[PDB]
Amino acid sequence: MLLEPLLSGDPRMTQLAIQYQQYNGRTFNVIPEMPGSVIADCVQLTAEV
Amino acid sequence: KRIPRKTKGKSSPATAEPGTSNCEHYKARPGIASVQKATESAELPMKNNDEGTPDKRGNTKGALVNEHVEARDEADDATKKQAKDTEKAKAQVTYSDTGINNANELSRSGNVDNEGGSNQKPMSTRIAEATSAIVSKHPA
Amino acid sequence: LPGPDAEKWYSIMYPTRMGTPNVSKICNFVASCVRNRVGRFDRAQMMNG
Repeated sequence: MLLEPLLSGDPRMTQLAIQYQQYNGRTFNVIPEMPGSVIADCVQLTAEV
Repeated sequence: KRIPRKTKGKSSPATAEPGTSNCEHYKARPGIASVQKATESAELPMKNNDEGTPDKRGNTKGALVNEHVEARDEADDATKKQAKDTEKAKAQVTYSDTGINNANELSRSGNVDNEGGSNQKPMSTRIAEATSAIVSKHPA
Repeated sequence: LPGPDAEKWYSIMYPTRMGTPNVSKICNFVASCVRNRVGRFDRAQMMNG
C-alpha cells in the first residue's frame, strides 16, 4: 500500500488529522504539521519552468 | 551494477593464532530458530484494503455486495483464518458473534463509488454512454 | 439509470443539454433556457465513501 485508503471517496483533502471524543463531548484534535516536501517543491519548480 | 526491479511500471610468516577456536559448547537458551521464526511470523506488513478504491481506468474494484454484509463476512473470514492458525475446529479468540452489538459497522466495498452512487454499471461504461448519447453523423 | 438501453435516456432526461445549431422551434426553446440547472445540485454525504 501507499496512498490507497485516501482513495475512499472525497480525495479532495487538505490536511490529515485524527481525533477522539470523551463521554462528556470534549474532544482531542491532533493535527501533525507537515514539513516542506521535496517532490512537490520540484513539481512547482518545473511548473514555473 | 544493473539492478533488477520488483515491478513493471511504464514498460508494459607463521600465524599460530592462539586467540580464537570456534567449535561448540553453548546452546541457545530460548532457542535461536524458534525465536527468530516467531520474529518472521511478526515481520510481515499488513495486507492491503483495496476494496472500494479506483483502478487504473477509474472503476471501483471489488465485488458488488452490501457494505455491512461485506464487513460481517470479513469478520467471518478472519474468524476462520484464526481457526486455521490456531489449528482447532473453532477459533478460541473469535472476531464474530461477540457480545457487542455492532450492527452499524461498515467496511468498504465495490458497491459505492467515490461520488456516492451505486456500481451496477461501472464508471467507464457510464461515461461512455453519457457521451455516446450525443453524437452526430454525416448526411447521406 | 440502469437498464440495457441507455442511449435515448440522456437526451430525454436533459432537454437543456443539446446544442442549438439552427432556428428550429426546439432550438428556439433550448436557446431560451438557463444552464446551471441541470443534473445534480445537492447531496447529503454522511460517511466516507
